Amino acid sequence: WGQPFRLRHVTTGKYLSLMEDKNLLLMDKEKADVKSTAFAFRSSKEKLRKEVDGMGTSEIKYGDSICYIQHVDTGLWLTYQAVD
Amino acid sequence: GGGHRTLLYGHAILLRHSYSGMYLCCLSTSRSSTDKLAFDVGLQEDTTGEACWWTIHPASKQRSEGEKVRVGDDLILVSVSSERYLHLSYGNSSWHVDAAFQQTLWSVAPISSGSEAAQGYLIGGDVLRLLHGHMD
Amino acid sequence: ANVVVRLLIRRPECFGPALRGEGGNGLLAAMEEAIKIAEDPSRDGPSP
Amino acid sequence: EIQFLRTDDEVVLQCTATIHKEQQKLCLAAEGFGNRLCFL
Repeated sequence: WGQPFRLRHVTTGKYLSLMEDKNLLLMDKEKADVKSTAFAFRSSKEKLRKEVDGMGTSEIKYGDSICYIQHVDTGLWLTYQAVD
Repeated sequence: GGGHRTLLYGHAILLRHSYSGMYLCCLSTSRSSTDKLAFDVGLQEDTTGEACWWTIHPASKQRSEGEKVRVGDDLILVSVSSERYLHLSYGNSSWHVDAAFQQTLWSVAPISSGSEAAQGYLIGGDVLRLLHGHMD
Repeated sequence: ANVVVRLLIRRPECFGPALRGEGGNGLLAAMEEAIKIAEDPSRDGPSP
Repeated sequence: EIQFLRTDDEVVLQCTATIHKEQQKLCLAAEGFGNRLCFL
């Protein structure tokens, strides 16, 4: 938890971003950057090592637990806009 | 084989491009003419005994042969058949890896290991399909 | 001869007038240029 | 504190070369599906 990465859409080959208007858009490599394309997981919904070299209790298990993405630059949280 | 044996300078080395299983190895690559006398040993799965191996030599005089390759050590590579080093040429105002007698330094780095196993746990670079616990 | 050619290939400096990669490392162009120098001039290029 | 390179370990290759008078550090790369060569 708490590791910035950039999500790549594998098929289109375009990196996930979050534009200025607070809406997810993909981004070509030339446009992508650590400001937009930089996201990290969140164990709990709350906000609150740094050089992640030592291992120290491998956290994320596929299927069992759950996560929450955080655009670390904006600090926003993902939410499903349920449309009428 | 041996199984997680160590790595020594001067010993023959075999590489493998991971997801595309094309064993980069001693192949009869006589196609690149950016330098006009130079090879570009690329990717093809022809692991065939003698024409299967590059070879390490150290970067400079700090570590001789028989010593264990350590992390962060820059190195020198070479075929046995053509005996060209892994050259970093400059074809046309840009970079062009070739194979020539002008050597080049080639630094390695760690990514993972055999002990660094998932067994369901997450590892960086891995693809996935996201899931809601309720809505799937 | 093995070690000879091994050492030559590190530093093969038979540099004629002008060819690719090296100066020469090719016989016909350098030989013809030196024959232009040889026949109508003397050993030198500018000489009678 | 000491660790070596074993057989069967995932490595990536790197080099440093000048271009535009700027030390452009690179990594070896290859996509052996349509072009069997290597790029950086």
